[PDB]
Amino acid sequence: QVQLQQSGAELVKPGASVKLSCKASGYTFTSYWMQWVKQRPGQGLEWIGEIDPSDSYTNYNQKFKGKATLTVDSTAYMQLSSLTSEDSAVYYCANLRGYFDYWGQGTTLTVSSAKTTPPSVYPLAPGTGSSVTLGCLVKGYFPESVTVTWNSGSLSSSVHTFPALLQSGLYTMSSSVTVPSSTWPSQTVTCSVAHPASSTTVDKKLEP
Amino acid sequence: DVVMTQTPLSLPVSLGDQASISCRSSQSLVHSNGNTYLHWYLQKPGQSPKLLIYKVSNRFSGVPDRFSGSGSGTDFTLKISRVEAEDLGVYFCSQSTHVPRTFGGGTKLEIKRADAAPTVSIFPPSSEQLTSGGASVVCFLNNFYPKDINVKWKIDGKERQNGVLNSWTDQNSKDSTYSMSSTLTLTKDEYERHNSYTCEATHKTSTSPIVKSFNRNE
Ligand SMILES: Nc1nc2c(ncn2[C@@H]2O[C@H](COP(=O)(O)OP(=O)(O)O)[C@@H](O)[C@H]2O)c(=O)[nH]1
Ligand SMILES: [Zn+2]
Repeated sequence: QVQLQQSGAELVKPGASVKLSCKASGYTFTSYWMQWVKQRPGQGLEWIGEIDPSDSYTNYNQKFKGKATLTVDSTAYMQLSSLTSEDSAVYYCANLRGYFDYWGQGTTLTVSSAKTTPPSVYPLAPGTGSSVTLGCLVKGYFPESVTVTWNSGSLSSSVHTFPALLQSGLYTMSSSVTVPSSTWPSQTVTCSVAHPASSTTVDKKLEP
Repeated sequence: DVVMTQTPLSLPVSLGDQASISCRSSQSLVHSNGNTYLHWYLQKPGQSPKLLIYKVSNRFSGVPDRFSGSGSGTDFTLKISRVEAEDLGVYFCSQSTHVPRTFGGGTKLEIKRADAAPTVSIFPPSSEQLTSGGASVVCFLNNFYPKDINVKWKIDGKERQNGVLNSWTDQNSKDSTYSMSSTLTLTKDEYERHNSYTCEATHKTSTSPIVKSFNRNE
């Protein structure tokens, strides 16, 4: 299986630089050129450039001539420079050639002077019915994102993950799960919250 | 830079039906080598784009025949013979005939399904949050359709407009419904000065508002 492994998140101060990586597995790294694409919330994607692993020969889109530089070897790298709030986006490495089309997971790039802040996790348990909806409020963290799983992600059929909103310059989000009413509280459900940016993993057990 | 233009921007369509997404380019996409490098991708929320069709009409590995592509020169169409609930996402057309490579703006596929009432759930502040002097009261309005819904928070019968945060999920690929969470945040002090907290929702599926309250005496 061909696999392009990327980072995940990056917080950087304005005016700073940064260098993303892309490990190429599952194929002969040297056979295809490596591409880089940028994507900001407003879905539109923008092509940055490409590099030929065999000779490390390069090709760039003009708009990024003065922003990015690529290098290789089975890893490919792209470096950005003089970051600004507009540079905040998801960056992707990918082999884009006809039917050999493989994208990496994208590295989220957050350019901010803000302090990395860990999330506070509060359990939401009801104050009647065939089903009971429980929840977890993940308040006050930075930067994005967070990953809420239930019963370590073994309870995944009725989950709702609500997108994070900015509240006082800090993010807030919630997650919910619905289970048969006869199973809680007899059985316990727990939400696991992961905030890698602050190397955090908290578990919250839901009790009446 | 060749500008790719997609139409429409969003496409509501029922399961079972047929759907077509169009894409126009500023210049002809026929290469001097005879080929036309126009492609189609699908990006599901929180994921990277995935290739469906390359070079106008060829399907990528594992892509089913409900997906066909057609077009010529500057005009191109992507067709879905009969829409599934998993097709929802954004579709982009892209070109690699001309350098630099360019993508379209996307077209969001929206599934039209039957009206559904939201099941509301209300949660009081946790002891653990009160302990820190903060108090967020939460309301989940799960699994409803259409996305259009209104929520009003009321404290002892008085409406509160300030301090409410509202969040909606993308359409659920499982049953094509939407969910929303509305959070009203207060100080531990203000929370303690009142009795009943009400979450009121107004949706087309109900004449009277769907209500959920809790009084501090649980
Ligand atoms: N402009 C452009 N040329 C391509 C692309 N991919 C391959 N080619 C080239 O166009 C020619 C034909 O290759 P290709 O289109 O891949 O396959 P073929 O048409 O079936 O032979 C060669 O010059 C390839 O290097 C692409 O996306 N855009
Ligand atoms: Zn009062």
